[PDB]
Amino acid sequence: EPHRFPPDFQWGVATSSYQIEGAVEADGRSPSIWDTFCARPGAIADGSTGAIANDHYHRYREDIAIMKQLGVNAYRFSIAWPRILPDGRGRVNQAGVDFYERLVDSLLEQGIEPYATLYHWDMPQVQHDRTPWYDRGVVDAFVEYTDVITRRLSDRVKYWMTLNEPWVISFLGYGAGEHAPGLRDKELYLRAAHHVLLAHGKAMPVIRANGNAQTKAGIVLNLNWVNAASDSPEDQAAARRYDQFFNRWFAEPLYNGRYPEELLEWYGRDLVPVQPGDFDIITTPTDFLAVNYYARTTVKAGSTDPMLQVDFVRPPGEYTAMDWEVYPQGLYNILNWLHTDYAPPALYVTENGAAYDDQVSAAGEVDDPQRLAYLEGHFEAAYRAIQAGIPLKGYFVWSLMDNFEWGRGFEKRFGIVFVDYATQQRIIKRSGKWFSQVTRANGLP
Amino acid sequence: EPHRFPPDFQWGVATSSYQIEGAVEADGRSPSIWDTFCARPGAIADGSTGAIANDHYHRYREDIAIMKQLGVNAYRFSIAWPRILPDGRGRVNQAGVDFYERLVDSLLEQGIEPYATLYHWDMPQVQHDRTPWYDRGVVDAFVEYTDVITRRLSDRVKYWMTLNEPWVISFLGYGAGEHAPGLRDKELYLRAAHHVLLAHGKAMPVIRANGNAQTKAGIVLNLNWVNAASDSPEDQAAARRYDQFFNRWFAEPLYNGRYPEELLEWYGRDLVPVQPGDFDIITTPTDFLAVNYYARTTVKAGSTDPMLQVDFVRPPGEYTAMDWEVYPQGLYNILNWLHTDYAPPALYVTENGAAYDDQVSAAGEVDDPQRLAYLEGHFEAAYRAIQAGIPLKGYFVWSLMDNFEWGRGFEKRFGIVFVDYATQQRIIKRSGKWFSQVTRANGLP
Ligand code: NI
Ligand code: NI
Ligand code: NI
Ligand code: NI
Repeated sequence: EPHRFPPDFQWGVATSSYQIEGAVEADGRSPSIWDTFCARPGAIADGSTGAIANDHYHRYREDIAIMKQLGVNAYRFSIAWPRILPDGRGRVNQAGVDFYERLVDSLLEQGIEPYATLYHWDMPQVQHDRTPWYDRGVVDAFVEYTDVITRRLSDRVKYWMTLNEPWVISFLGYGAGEHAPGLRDKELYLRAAHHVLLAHGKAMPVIRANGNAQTKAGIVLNLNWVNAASDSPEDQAAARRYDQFFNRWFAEPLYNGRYPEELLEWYGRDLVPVQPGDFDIITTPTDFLAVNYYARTTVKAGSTDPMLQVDFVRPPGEYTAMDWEVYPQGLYNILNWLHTDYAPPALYVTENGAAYDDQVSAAGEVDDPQRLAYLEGHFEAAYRAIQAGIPLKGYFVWSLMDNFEWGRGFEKRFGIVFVDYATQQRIIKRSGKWFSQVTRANGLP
Repeated sequence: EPHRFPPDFQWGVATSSYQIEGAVEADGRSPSIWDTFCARPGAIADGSTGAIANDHYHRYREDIAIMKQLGVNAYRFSIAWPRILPDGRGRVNQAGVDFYERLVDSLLEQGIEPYATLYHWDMPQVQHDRTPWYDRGVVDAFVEYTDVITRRLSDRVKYWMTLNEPWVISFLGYGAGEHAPGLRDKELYLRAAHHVLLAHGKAMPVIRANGNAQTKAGIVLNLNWVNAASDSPEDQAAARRYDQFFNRWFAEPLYNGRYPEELLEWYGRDLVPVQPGDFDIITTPTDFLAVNYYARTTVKAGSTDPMLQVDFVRPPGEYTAMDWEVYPQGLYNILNWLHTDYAPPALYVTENGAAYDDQVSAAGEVDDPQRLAYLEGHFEAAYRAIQAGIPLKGYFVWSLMDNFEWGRGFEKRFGIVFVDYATQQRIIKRSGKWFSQVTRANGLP
């Protein structure tokens, strides 16, 4: 049954720098906000840090060989600002730039297209000391960083992502206190959210300028399918607020030059530090929109989250180890919504995947049928989306291998490749072996 | 009935620091004389250096796991003076000490006994600038280094070797110009030879004092079986001079407090800078004598080596890729000579092995029957020595894996484990798989 994807479809896997690289003091790297945050009691559920991680800084070539086994034609990673500009600004760290040159050279040598994320949450601590995301001066700082690295890599890297998951950077970082730098303030989150958008917009012309005609760039948004727990007006309203908060807070500014009004009013409109011309910057044209999709979230009115006055409900269904509902149809729905409402020239699924408890068998294999079924359903939903004329150009599985899952530490494994953290051994999981077939087939089954 | 070795016999593999570690600039390491010497045109046959080597500095855990596969109960390695005291003297480099602590801890955790060589040719360049081996001040410099590292590791390392192959350090380094520092002078070689012996003697009481009742220490001598090309007086005399030059120059001082007199006269006795009390120092009692044996060397009167007035002959037989004659009987003869003439309380074969051209087969294996046959014959010779009552306590194969073979570069492979230098992949060779059975059987199948 030829459920084949388009002939140039990009099949990849995704990682982020602090999640896999380790080697946190190597070669002039300065501490990121995450290096500092992991020190805080209760911040990381298993008490771990990203100090070693997958040790990908040293093991990249081996990982690239794994990718060859996987059959991917694309690889999404992030570049660590602390390696490039350890003082946050000013002097370029040659050694740091050199790592990414070696990585990109190795990828292209193996026929793997590099998709580079500029910012995936690891701002140098020294830069955050000067300009936290709630401080407008952060925009120029991120742009300087973008300029340095893009000038060095634009000859080899064609696809760039500006910032990964604005909602996470702003809300979790500054609103819920769950991610670095670990603050919890509604105003700080809204300021951070606005400045992330501004940084994305100011960065785009820089990327295009340091590139060539082939250069493509966009932002990466986390989106999930949102449902109301019931038909009650309070629940419909709760769902609508959460949807505006999670899914529309960035998309509407990016495409329509406005924040969702009802949520804006509810917050207090003056808390967003919009200045004249900001929306013109924010709406700067992009080549694509990248989407990170994981789950359906079902909402009712309540007090669990005091800021939005909502509670979360779990419909009967299948759940991952992250307590996230498995809802493959949600991916189709999100792609369709973006395509009908904003009409981006191209879409990419830059992240999709699942965490389940994995064990290594006596045979030395990792049998993960739940994760495989998860991936299968979502790939199917993406295939349906393409058949419906949605311009989905690629799909990147989160993640290549198990890694530091932020506040959950190393306890939640998202990889299609298992990592034994005692020895750094990599074992391709059953889902990974299956994926090796999908990529070569292009794709299902 | 099986040819079984004694129940506590130590089966091991051997390496040296510059040959395997790489990471030449890491963690405060300063350049050794070999880092400088590799820069010299014509010094290394394939134009290589030890800058990366086997990358064992990073890959030690993996290598140790290979050792477990091999079934060894002992591991001989060397410690890099440039890592421990990068300025040659004075400030201890704790990161350097730390690598060796982690290496030893990991070995003991796997039940592998560490046998540590203090000096295996890598003097820090900065120290050599102050005290080359021909300068008597080198003795106190080596003793300082010995003291620092033996204090840090004596609780875990019981077996220590002071200096590896005095003949090489002095003759190849200062007499033939073939090894670092690359000088070619008879006087400089003899001064160096004498100071190495003195460094060995001064070091012993330091190692004993920093240790406990279990501490065992000795020197490591290269010895080969020597034959005269014919019965002519000129050939006998040539063979005698070579024997005295290669085999007796160090052994006679160590055990009898004298240099071989005829060769001494031949050179000019004033060139050896012997001072009163030196022989009392050189003869300080040792726990064992370690032996590195490879070949039979056949000599005739000739002008090829002008210093000794000798030529070398190749008898009909089997030759390795180093152009060294395979003569397993020689190993027994050497051990028997040392046992009868000097009666050391214990003997170890700290090095024995062979270099043959290896290829990786399409099946991904390395089939090396010539290396296997070499090892078998020599192990048999060692078995015979033990049956004759020679107190051989252990046997270390040179080497665990292919490595930087000094002046021959990476082109000569001595390992029972193949290294693909493009990726650092280790493939246990056929000889290695065979050895995996010998260690477990504790004798020859
Ligand atoms: Ni169909
Ligand atoms: Ni027999
Ligand atoms: Ni390193
Ligand atoms: Ni003198």
